[PDB]
Amino acid sequence: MTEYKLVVVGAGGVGKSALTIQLIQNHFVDEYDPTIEDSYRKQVVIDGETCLLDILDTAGREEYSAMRDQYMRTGEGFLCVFAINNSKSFADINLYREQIKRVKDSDDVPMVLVGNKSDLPTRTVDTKQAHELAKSYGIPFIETSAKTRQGVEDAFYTLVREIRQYRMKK
Ligand SMILES: Nc1nc2c(ncn2[C@@H]2O[C@H](COP(=O)(O)OP(=O)(O)OP(=O)(O)O)[C@@H](O)[C@H]2O)c(=O)[nH]1
Ligand SMILES: CN(C)Cc1[nH]c2ccccc2c1[C@H]1NC(=O)c2ccc(O)cc21
Ligand SMILES: [Mg+2]
Repeated sequence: MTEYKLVVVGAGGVGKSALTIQLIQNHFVDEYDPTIEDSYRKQVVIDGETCLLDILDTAGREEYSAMRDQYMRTGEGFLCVFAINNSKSFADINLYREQIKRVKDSDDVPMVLVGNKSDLPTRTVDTKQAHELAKSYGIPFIETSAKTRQGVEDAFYTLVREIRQYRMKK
């Protein structure tokens, strides 16, 4: 089977861990426990191809902005997560993408934009800004909720599809 190293990146508290744990355990983590760095290996079937996903759940805390370089070189796909109710986390996406492009020295890195916490009545970033940002990067935009499980599989599986296309393309 084919391996895919996926990196989940974004500001602290956007729901990187809640999304990964929802994908892997079908459980919603309601408590906020700031991640240092966790990794999970999961076997899933995607479009009839058996995939071995090696998911890296990274630290959103800015004091861990030094571990980034190593995992950005090794990562094959990046799940760039922001929370739709946190404008700063949306602005932080540009910074994560610029860093990934510098480290990879490339314009096209397999990447998916994720708007998490879609279950909340208090969005500060409207869907139009999000769609336009992803459009400007040339990447899929997925709306998710780690609480309801909305778009969780779509987010990770779209990223795998982006990597697969990139490999077939290169
Ligand atoms: N309503 C709602 N709450 C969410 C969602 N995703 C995460 N949360 C909550 O937001 C808080 C932070 O979620 P985390 O997954 O721990 O955030 P994180 O990005 O992994 O944080 P760091 O590891 O510090 O970067 C927790 O209280 C979660 O329950 C979601 O889609 N909806
Ligand atoms: C191999 N898995 C058990 C863990 C794992 N999953 C990943 C998914 C994407 C990118 C990297 C990784 C790693 C690590 N492998 C590395 O080379 C590396 C460098 C720095 C790190 O912070 C972490 C890793
Ligand atoms: Mg976390």
